[PDB]
Amino acid sequence: KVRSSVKKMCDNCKVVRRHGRVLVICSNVKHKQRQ
Amino acid sequence: MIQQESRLKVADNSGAREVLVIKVLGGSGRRYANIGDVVVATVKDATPGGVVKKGQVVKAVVVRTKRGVRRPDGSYIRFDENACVIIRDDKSPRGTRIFGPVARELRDKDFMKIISLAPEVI
Amino acid sequence: AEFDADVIVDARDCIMGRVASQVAEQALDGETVAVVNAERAVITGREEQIVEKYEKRVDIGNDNGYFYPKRPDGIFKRTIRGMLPKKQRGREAFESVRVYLGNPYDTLGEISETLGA
Amino acid sequence: SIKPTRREYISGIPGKGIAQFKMGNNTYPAQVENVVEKPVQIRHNALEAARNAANRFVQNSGKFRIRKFPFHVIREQDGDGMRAPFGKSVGTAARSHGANHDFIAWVNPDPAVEFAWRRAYMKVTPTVNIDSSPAGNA
Amino acid sequence: VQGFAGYKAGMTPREGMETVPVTVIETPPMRAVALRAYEQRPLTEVWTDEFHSELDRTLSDRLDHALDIVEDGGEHAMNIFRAGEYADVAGVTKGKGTQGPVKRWGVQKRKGKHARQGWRRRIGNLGPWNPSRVRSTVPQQGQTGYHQRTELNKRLIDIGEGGPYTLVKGSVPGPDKRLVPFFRAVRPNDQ
Amino acid sequence: PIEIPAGVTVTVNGNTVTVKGPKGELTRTFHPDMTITVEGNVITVTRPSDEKHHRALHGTTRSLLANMVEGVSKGYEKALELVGVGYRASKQGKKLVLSVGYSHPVEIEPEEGLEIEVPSQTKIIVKGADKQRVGELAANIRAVRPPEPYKGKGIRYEGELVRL
RNA sequence: CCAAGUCUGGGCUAAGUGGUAAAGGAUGUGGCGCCGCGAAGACAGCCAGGAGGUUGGCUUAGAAGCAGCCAUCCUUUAAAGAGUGCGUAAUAGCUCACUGGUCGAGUGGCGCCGCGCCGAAAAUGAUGCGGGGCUUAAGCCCAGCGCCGAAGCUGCGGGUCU
RNA sequence: CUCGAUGUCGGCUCGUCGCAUCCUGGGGCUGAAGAAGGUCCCAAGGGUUGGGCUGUUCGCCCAUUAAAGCGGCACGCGAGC
RNA sequence: ACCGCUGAAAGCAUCUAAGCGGGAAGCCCGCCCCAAGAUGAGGCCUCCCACGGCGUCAAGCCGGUAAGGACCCGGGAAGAC
Repeated sequence: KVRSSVKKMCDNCKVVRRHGRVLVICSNVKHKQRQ
Repeated sequence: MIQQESRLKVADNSGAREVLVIKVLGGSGRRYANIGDVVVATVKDATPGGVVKKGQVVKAVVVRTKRGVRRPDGSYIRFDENACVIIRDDKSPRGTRIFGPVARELRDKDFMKIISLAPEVI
Repeated sequence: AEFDADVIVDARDCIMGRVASQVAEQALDGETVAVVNAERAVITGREEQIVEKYEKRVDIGNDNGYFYPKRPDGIFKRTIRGMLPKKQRGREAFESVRVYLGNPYDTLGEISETLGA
Repeated sequence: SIKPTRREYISGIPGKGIAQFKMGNNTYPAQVENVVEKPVQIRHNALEAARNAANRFVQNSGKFRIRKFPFHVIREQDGDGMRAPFGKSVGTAARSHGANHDFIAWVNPDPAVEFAWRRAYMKVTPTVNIDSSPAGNA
Repeated sequence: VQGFAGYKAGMTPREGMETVPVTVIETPPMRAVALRAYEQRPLTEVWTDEFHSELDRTLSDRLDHALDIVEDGGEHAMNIFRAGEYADVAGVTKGKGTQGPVKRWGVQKRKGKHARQGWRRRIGNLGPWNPSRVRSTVPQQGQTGYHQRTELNKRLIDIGEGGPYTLVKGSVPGPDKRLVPFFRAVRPNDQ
Repeated sequence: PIEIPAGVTVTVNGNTVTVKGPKGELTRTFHPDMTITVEGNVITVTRPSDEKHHRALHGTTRSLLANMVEGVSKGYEKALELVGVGYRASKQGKKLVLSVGYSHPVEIEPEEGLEIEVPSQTKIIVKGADKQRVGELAANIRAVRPPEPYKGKGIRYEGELVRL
C-alpha cells in the first residue's frame, strides 16, 4: 500500500524482492506491505 | 414526446387538472414520455385543493398522446388528447377513478390498477 | 527467387550490431548482401526490456501513421537502413540489401515475432 | 550569505524565542550524540521544535544537551509590491556550518535515549548524522 | 467466388404473426469463376470461357461446395441461406453526393437569433492557435452516396423459386432496388 | 548431493535429463548453463559458478533432481481438504465433479500425467508424477473453488485453520 | 550514419542506469574491520518443561508479561527470562530471550565503503543525436598504447605594411 | 519577441489530447458477512444528461442518472458567428 | 494490478532471476472501411502475335491486330466540371 516507505510490522513480516521491487510480506492482511 | 414543459390533463381524479412535463423517467439521455412511460412533472393547476393542489411536485405516466402509437400489430392508434395519471412511487395511481380510455400498453408496462378502472381501453 | 551469389551471407547469434554495420559497409561501397537467418540472430540480453525498445517500434503509431514492421525481416530493415542516410545511393542502398526467415538461398528471433515475428 | 541590517538598527538584540538547551541526564564516559554536515540558516522554529519533540518522546537521562541557536534572520513582502523593497523581518536561526557538534545524547548505558535523539534526527530537517563520541556509546 | 450475392429487389413487410417488413432479392446462380487457392504457387483466378454470349462485349465450405456448382458447368443456385438465417449484405451507398457538414455529419447549426440570419449551414471550427495548423481529424463535406456500405446481423426469413429470390428481415440493403447486393452470416452473434 | 535409488534410468543430453521409472515415467529439462552430475549409482551438484549466485542456481537443481527421482519412482501426492457445509464432491467421468452452490458444479480433468482421487466425497487429493506439475494443478483447483475463510468452509490446503 | 584502435591491461554493472532530481527505504551486489562459537560440537530445523514466591502498585468493575501509570527483585533446583510476543473478561495455551539427542564445519552482528532498484505522475507522438549496445558490446573507475581532426602550427609559393 | 500592431471576458460550434479516473472493469485493504459503503494499487475505452437565476465561468436551486470528472492547447478557437 | 505452483542462494521460508500457470470495458487478432503512387508498383484468368523502311547496343520515326479503347450521341439516386 504505502508504495513509499515500508518497514517491518509483525515481528516477522518479511523483506522480499519481486522485480527488484520490495514488497512487505508476513502472516497478516495487516501487513500487505508494498511500494 | 411530452417533455420540457408540454402539458397534459388528468383522466383520474387524483385532484388534478393538468401537469407540466419536467423529465422523461428512465435514465440519462432519454427524451420522451410516451404512454406507459412515466413522467417527472408537476401541477399547472389542480381543482380547488382536492388533495393535490396547483403546483405540486409529482410523478405521472403515459396513456394519452396524439403522437400516434404504432402497435406491433403494424396497426396505428392515437388520441384527440395528451395526458396521463399521477402515481405513488409504486407505479400506483391516486385518482380512485379513470376518464378517457387508453391503450393495452399500460398492462404491458404495469398498471392494471387503471387498466380496468378505465372506462374503455383501446 | 534464386538470384546471384554476390553478397553471400547469413546470421544467427552474432551481435545484432556491427552485424548490419558492415552489411552496409559493403551495403555502401556498392554491393548487394542477400543472407537470412532472422530468428537465429542475436542482440542484447535483457530480453524483456529487450522486446520493449522495439515494441517501441511496435505501437509507435503516429496518426500521420508510423507502422513499425513486425517480422525479423524488419528489425534488420530499420537498424541497417539506420546506418545509411536518404539521398539516392543510401536509398537504393536499401533495396540492394535483402534478408529473409529460414532459408531460400544456399537472441535474434524474439523481439520481432514478439512484437510480430 | 545575505545577512542582517545590524545588531541594533534593523533587528539585533533578541531572545530569538525558543526552548533553552539542556535535558536528559549527566554520565562521565558514555558519549552519545548527534551532529550534521548540512549548511542551512537552521530553521529556527522548525528548530526549537524538533529538539523539543525530542524530550516529548523520552523524558529524563540521555545529555539531551544541544549546541545550537539561531540569531539572525530574513525578510520580504511588506509595502508596495516587488521593487524598492524595504524590509519586514521574520524567522531567525543560525548557520549550521557544514557539519559540527550538534546536540548530545550523553550518558552511561541508556540507549533508551539513543533511539530517542534518533527520533530526534528523523525530525530535524537537513538529513542529520547519527553518531557517537570519544569512545562511542558504550 | 467465396460467398453468394445479387441485387436489390425492394422492400415491403406484411403478415407474419405480429407483422414484419423485409426486402426482396434477385439472384439464381451467377455461375462459378475458378476458386480460391494459393497452392504449389500463386493461384487465384482462371477463365476457361463458358460465360454468357455478350460478356465478351467486355471480354473451406463457402468456396468449397462451390467446387460443387462451379464445376457442374458454372452456375450455382442460391438459397443454402434457408428458413431463418443471418447472412450479411454489402450494398453500394447511394449517389447522394457532396453535401454540407449538415447531414453528411451530424452537427448543430446556426442557432436562433442567428439560426436564420440569411445565415445557416456551416461547421463551427477547425483548430486552436498554438496546437498546430490542422488535423486529419474533423471530417469534411466528405461526399457520400457511393460508399461500399453494408452491415451485420442480417437475418433472412424465407425464400422461393420462380425466379430464385429471397425474403429479408429488415431491408436497409443500402443501395437502391435493381442495386448490387452481396450477402454472407459472418461472425454471427445471434448464431 | 543425493541419490537415484531403484530403476532411475538417467539420461542427461543437450541439457535434458530423461528419467524412467515405475509409476514415474518422466522427461524433464535441466540447464546447459551449468554443470551436470551423474555416475550411474548416485549423482549431485556441478559447480559451473562455485559463486554464491549460480551456487544456489544448482543449490536448487539439487532439489530439481531430487524431484525427477522421488517423482519418477513414487510419484507425488497433494492432500486436499473438502470443508463445506453444503459443498461436496465425488469423482465422475475421467475427471472430478465438485460442487459448492452457484448452480453448475464443474468437471475438471487431470490431463495426461495428473490424476485426482475421491477417497471419499468430502476430502480429496491428487497423485501425479511431478511434485511440480502437481502442487500447482493440485491447488489450481483448491482455489478454483473459493476457500473463503470468513468463518470456515471451502477448498483448503491440508492443515489450515479458521478466522473471525 | 562521419574521418579515425568492434586497441590491449585490470576492476565494477545485470537497472538500459547511462539518456536530468531531493528527504526517504530495503539479509541487491562486490571489496574492507568487529561480538559469539562447532568436539561448554555453533544460528534457522526438531524433542520437551514449555519452573516456582512471580497471580506485586494507580485503576480494579480488569494488570495477575499479552488494557495502560510505577516495579524490576528473591529463589529450591536442569535457568533464571525486568516472562519483547497472538489473545480474551482478567485468569486459562503456544514463542524464544533457556538448552539434550540427531546431524556436523562455517553461522548471526554493526562500523567502512565503490556499483545499483522503489520514491520520480502530463497533456500533438515517440526518443541515447539517430540506428543502436549487456566481461573489445557498451557504460562507468584506474593503467599503457597508436590513428583522427581548426582556417591553429610546419612545407610550397605569391601578397602586403611597419 | 509583438506598439509599420498577436482583436482581450462568457457563449456557440468543432474538438483534441492527459491522469493524479467522476461512471465504467480488474484488483489488495476494512473496524468487510449480506447488501451497500470506506482505503489504496492498474487500467483511459467508451461515456460524464434538461432546466432555473445570473453578461458571465463559478456558483446555489430544480428533476434525472452509473456517472453526472480535474485539466491542457495563447485559461483551443473573430480572417467561424 | 492483482493471485499461485515448483525451489536456489539464507542446511529452515520466499510468485523468484532462471521454469510453469491464474487474471482485466483494456493492447494484438477478430467484426466493418479504405488500400500497393507500400517508386519492394504485387496475384491470377481471359484475350491479342512479330508490320514497314531507314548506319546499329538504329529499346528511333510508319500501317496495323476492335484484344482493345476512345472520342460524339443517348441515357442514369453518377454525378459542380
